[PDB]
Amino acid sequence: QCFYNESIAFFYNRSGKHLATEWNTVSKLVMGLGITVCIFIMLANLLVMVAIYVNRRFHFPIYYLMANLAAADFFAGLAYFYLMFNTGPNTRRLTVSTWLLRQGLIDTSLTASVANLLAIAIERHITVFRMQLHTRMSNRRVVVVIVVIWTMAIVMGAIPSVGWNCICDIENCSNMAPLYSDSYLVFWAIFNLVTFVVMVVLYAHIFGYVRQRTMRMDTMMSLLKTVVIVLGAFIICWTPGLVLLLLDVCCPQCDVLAYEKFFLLLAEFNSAMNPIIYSYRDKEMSATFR
Amino acid sequence: VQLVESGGGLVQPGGSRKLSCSASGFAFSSFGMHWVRQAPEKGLEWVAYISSGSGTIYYADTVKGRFTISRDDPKNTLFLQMTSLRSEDTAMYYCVRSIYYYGSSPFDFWGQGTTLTVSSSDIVMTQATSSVPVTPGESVSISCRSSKSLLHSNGNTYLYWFLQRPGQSPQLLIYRMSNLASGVPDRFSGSGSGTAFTLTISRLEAEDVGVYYCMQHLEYPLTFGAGTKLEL
Amino acid sequence: SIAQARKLVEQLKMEANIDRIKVSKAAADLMAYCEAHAKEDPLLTPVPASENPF
Amino acid sequence: SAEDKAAVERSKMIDRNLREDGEKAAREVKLLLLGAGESGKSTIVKQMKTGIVETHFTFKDLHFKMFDVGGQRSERKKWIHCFEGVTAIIFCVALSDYDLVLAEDEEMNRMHESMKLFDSICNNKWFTDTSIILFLNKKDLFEEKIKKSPLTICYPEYAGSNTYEEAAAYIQCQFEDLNKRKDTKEIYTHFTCATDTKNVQFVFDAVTDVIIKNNLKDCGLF
Amino acid sequence: ELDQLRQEAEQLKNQIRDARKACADATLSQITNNIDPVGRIQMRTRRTLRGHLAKIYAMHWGTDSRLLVSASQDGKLIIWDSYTTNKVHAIPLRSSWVMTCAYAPSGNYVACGGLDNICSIYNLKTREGNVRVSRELAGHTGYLSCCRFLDDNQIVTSSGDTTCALWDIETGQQTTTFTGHTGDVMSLSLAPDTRLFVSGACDASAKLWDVREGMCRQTFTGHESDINAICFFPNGNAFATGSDDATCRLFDLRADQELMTYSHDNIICGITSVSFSKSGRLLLAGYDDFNCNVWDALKADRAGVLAGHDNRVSCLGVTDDGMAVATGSWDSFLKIWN
Ligand SMILES: CCCCCCc1ccccc1CCCCC(=O)N[C@H](CO)COP(=O)(O)O
Repeated sequence: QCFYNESIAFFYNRSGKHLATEWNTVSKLVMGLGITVCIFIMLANLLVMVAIYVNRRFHFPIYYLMANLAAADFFAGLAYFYLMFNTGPNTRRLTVSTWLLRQGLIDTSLTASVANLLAIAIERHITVFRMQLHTRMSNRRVVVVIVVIWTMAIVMGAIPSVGWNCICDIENCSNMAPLYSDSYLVFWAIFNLVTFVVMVVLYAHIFGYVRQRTMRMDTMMSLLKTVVIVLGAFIICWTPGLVLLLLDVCCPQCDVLAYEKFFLLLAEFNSAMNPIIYSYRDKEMSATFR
Repeated sequence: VQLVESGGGLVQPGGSRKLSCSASGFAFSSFGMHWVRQAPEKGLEWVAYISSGSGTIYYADTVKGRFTISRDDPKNTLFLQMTSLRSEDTAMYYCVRSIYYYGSSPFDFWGQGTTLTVSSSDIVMTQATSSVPVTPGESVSISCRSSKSLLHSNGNTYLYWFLQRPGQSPQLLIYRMSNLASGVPDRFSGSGSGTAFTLTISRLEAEDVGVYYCMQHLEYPLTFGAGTKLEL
Repeated sequence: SIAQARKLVEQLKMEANIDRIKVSKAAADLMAYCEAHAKEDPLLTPVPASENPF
Repeated sequence: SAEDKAAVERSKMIDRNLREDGEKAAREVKLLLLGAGESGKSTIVKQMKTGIVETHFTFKDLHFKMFDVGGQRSERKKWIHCFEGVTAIIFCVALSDYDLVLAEDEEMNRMHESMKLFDSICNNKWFTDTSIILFLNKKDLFEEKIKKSPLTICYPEYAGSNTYEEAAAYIQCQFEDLNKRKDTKEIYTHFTCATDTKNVQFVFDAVTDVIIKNNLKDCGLF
Repeated sequence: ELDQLRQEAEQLKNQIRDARKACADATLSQITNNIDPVGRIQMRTRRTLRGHLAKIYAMHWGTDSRLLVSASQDGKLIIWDSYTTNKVHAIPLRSSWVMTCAYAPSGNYVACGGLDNICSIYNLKTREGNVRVSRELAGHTGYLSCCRFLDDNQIVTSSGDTTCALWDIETGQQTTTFTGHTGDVMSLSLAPDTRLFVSGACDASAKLWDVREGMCRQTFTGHESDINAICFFPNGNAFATGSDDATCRLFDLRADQELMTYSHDNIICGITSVSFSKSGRLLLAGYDDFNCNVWDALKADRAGVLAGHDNRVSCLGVTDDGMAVATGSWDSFLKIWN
């Protein structure tokens, strides 16, 4: 049952939200911060993609997923950059379709980031667990999953833009994103979480298997340091978004819009950090940087 | 290196019978096999084909969707499953082996075939010579004509030749124009281009008298020609 | 080691007892054969893609 | 073309067999064995279960292939590079060679020569990364030899008792002083244990270690 | 006495060296001073053959200039079709340690050998359509380094036992044995007329042999280290050697001297393979630099480079008609350059 009649003016008035007709002390600070982060992400994935493509040695499936993650995060830097130049009073320039565009970019870009992480993880598990030595592999399953990632990233960023949103129950949807439905927010976030538990089982199994068998007979330092820091980046930059959303969709007495403007910046900081989590250890590739 | 087939005999129309050809004495797993039938009074006619490892299965127009062909590599056997035989399927069913690689000789060895008597865009190769009289020690030429340029882009004229002595299986003579098969004397030779082909015998004997056939292999379904019997 | 030395000395004596031609004339012969078959050489003069099997 | 198409069917059926067998073969474990004639490589191979002799044995679902290249008697410079990339280099030296000397040279200790071979192999440019298992055989025999005879005979600088423990120790570290690539290669020395034949289990364990360390490369730990 | 023969023997080296100077009238570099250069030789990878799962040591073209053979440590011998890049045969070897190949001039046979001290001969045209091994020539005591068919029955092999041999495949016995090399023999090349063949050994010398008599006619020195590859000039009146001194040298058989050295200051790795052009104007040499150089064989000027391989270029052969040059390498890939 829908009232698609409205503009953004009606939808802010339909929400509790305030347009911020005017730029502000706080707003100037926060505008600067969003654009600054975007610049860091885009520039860094620039280096990653440059290096991952220029070297013949970085021409193996793992580096393929590495370049893909660089690309996904570049897409995220862009989605966040588009969200900026659209905030403060500028938001008053928006319409329903265009706002769904801004938010659609965000949804897909971040799902892409999440998935690229899951991919790298899965690959390392498979590689470690085999009991052959070399088994030199092609980039078939890497490009299969590169397209699974992008296809599903687009279909996830498109589901609210196709069927699932509160044009049909305005009152019955988000407070912050005035039109995405509580149902949509829940769905996006479950997706993220199941990908994350998968990540956790695998990497743990890796550290355990190596340690048990071989040590039974020091590199353990670097192995443990890497596995552990990988899981943390995801949690400390996703828990924000997702718990913020759980709160909007469950709770009264939860002033959740207050730390909205920073939590988003954190989910983007995730994409900011990915190139360096995966290449601080690729010191060789990192140095290649000139 | 013998090939023998089993089955055939007398079948009422509409019955489904199976032909099994037990390969023995060669690497059967790496040979593309065919089936070729010869009507009691007429020439040869291609029906089926399987590639190496059952990767590619083709059929003729008259048997499409009616015949099922299968191979059992471990047992070195070849199978043909026939469904709802018509009165126009009375023929001797030879089994042919062929291997395709650069410079190979396909259709080099032919089975003895089985007799089957049911109770009751295609290239056409034309040779209008039949029951030609010839004497031993003379030179005889057999001419063939095609309806299509068999000369492929790479320069291979995929035209073959065969010789069927009376009461024997067909025997390859020339696997491509200006080429000579294995175990055949130097007397046989073939020169031709595009749609015109000839087979020249310098001096013959009582051993090589019989009917000759022409086949193209440019594209399926490997249409044959009419017979060309040497009279003596 | 006496046998190895005896087999050795007749080897060079056979090697020294051969007709040797001047490098002057032999130099010309290598020059003559390269220029005589120069225009049959695919690698020296590159051939258009129409006559290039690769 | 009809012909060309069937052709390339073979070419792919070739390639299927290649990869397939390449992966059956890549799964096997390749140890290169070297040593002196009396190293007891012969006696080792007996314990474990012309030209280049190849030996096959399995242990705990792992297949081992051992390339005894003992007899080549040619320039090692030209054919050693063929074995580059064997999983590890089993090297056998007999501890009983400290008081001997080759019947060919005048008084160059067999043991001093054993080192030189090891020296050239552990420092071989083709095995910069390869681990070296060093089997020191003939331990018991060394025990008896030492019990009566001095060790100073071979190592003039040797500060230590003729106690088997101390004696061997010097040697072990003496062999381990040959390598210049100190944490580039790992030398897992074992003393030959005649009866238990855990000579092979030591190997099992040695192999895994090198494999495991290598896997930490393939696992994308970088 | 030993010293009588030795003081005698060192004299016999003098008349050989004395006569060679007297015949050194003028250097080929002086005679070819006014020849117009060959120009930049830009040769591109036309075809790339994939399917080896280990390092390649040996390859040999066919006399029809279309088919070729390759062997690797994966224990596979593959006959390629260079035009269509498709595999014609994949021969499993009894011994994974293969260091040489030969494709018979008739193309009925292929031969391979290595550390197993045996030259195995495989029959290609076989009624039962499965390359079968015909004969195993086991008379050497060292690794086989090279082998070259004369006919379908005569094959000459060079081994690590410092000896070359001429075989009779039907009987499987050495018809003739060539001795006189003081180092491990690395490669041999047959003359165009198949009456003579030169061999290169690890003792930094090349010897000209006679296939009928079985005696060495001449010996050439001049290199500083192992000779790893050797090939005749097309006319059979010259040949070139590739050594670990990173120099290629063109020797003459009639003048019995050295003519050129193809050395460049930049190049410090050892030559693995050498081969000529149909006109004898280009000398292609496969170095350990991972790349392959093309030398002007009458100017000694490096005109052209073929850099396409990850690892060292093990083998390098040109076709009879000279329409292509194929290089193998330890990176498991054959590349056809034209
Ligand atoms: C659409 C949901 C996808 C999934 C969650 C994304 C997410 C994550 C972590 C913090 C926030 C979000 C979106 C929140 C709304 C989008 C926005 O931009 N809000 C800001 C907050 O100050 C106002 O933007 P604007 O009204 O000034 O344009």
